Amino acid sequence: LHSIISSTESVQGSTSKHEFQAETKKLLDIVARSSEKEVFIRELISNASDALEKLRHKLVSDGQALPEMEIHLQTNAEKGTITIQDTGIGMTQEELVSNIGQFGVGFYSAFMVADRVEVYSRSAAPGSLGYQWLSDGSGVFEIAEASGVRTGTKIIIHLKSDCKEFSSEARVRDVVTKYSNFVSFPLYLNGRRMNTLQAIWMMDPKDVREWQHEEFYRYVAQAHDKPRYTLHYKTDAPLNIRSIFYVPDMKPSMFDVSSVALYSRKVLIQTKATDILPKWLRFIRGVVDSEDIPESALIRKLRDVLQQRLIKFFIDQSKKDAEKYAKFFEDYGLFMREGIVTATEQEVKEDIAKLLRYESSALPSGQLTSLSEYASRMRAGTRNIYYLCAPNRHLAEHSPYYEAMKKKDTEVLFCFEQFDELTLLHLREFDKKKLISVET
Ligand SMILES: O=C(c1ccc(O)c(C(=O)n2cc3ccc(F)cc3c2)c1)n1cc2cccc(F)c2c1
Ligand SMILES: O=C(c1ccc(O)c(C(=O)n2cc3ccc(F)cc3c2)c1)n1cc2cccc(F)c2c1
Repeated sequence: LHSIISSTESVQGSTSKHEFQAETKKLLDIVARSSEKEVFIRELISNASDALEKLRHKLVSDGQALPEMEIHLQTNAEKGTITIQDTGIGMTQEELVSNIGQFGVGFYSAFMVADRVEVYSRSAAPGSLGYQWLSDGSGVFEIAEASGVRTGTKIIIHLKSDCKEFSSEARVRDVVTKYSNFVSFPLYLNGRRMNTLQAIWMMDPKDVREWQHEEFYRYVAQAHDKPRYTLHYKTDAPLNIRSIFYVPDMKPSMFDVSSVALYSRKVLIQTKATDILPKWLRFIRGVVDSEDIPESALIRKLRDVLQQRLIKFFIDQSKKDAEKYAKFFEDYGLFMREGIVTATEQEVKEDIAKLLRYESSALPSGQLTSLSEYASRMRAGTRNIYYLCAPNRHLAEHSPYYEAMKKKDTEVLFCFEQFDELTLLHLREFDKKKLISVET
């Protein structure tokens, strides 16, 4: 076992009393009078991770050797406490007094569960002194210089009467595994290394190998096949997004017809995000991580950005490997047709419709075309897109209506899927060209 938490600190003098500022008091009042208490742990772990990253980047910028960089949790049932300590960059006295800002999120989270909070911090800057910070959540906090403070930050939470469950090792273990499994620094609970995983969505896409995606896909999809498609989407405008999307190699089953995990800086928000993607993209598996995450205007914005990017991805795949894309459309194309029918906005219907592939009177049997490719072949004076739904190519070609049209070179899409009729009825037009069935 490997533990660093113990009572090493002492205070030689008296404490200085300070009064919280008005809005901090008002938010402390809200917390006292107001739930999902367990999330204080994931917030504290996240701040510890940020403090460690700050130290690491600073030391690597210099030529300095790296110390042990770890996050530790300790429970004490006999004393009703939970403690977190990390060996990161710590806080100066100025910061401990210069108190939403991530110092604040860990703050209100802690007082959700605490009768009082006891903090020791020492900045990694050379010559830094250690400090004790104390508060019971009233309008006052106390600060005093402390000896025996390890570089970094230790937070001791003296738990409320109704929050003693967080002094149980097993309860805390389960909370850590639920929300904090992908934390990027070593994490220990009561001296035992927690088994945590690698957040590969945060890596630059060019550095993630196929075997890593295969392992991660099988984990997030709880699957045994490989992904037929992988999209690692990283952007910083207009939104922060680090995401990986997978399409299964297997065809969709009934389970897929009846999704994705949501994170924020490697902190789980929802294991199964409800509306992160449009419903028609529910066959996608994977992860979405956004620093911008508190239904909301933001979730709507994120969903629309991801929809556009995934449609672009599939368009680009049809260009990279048309035979592979044709199989994907055969296997997953009912989701696209569903999305066209259920979509409200004409622009969204036409975006999804860019993924449709059909046979054509102008192409060899078996060969597929897109609507935009059909449009590029339209002859001057003919301004509509013509189609015919039939069980197979032979029956379409021997339609008396198609036979007559053949005399004037008009291309006709041949559509064999039973839901093509409804899809094209609902699509109605594409790139300002009406869709017309050549038989009524
Ligand atoms: O959540 C934290 C917290 C937890 C772990 C930490 O390592 C730190 C820290 O020193 N940095 C240093 C950082 C430097 C950069 C950065 F990005 C994050 C950092 C976290 C802060 N709280 C909550 C508090 C509530 C009251 C008093 C406190 F002391 C509190 C500390
Ligand atoms: O009057 C007609 C009607 C009559 C003759 C037709 O050839 C068509 C047709 O399919 N065309 C006519 C064409 C003319 C030119 C062409 F290129 C293709 C054509 C296909 C429709 N209908 C058809 C109905 C179906 C359901 C309900 C109704 F009330 C309907 C009334």
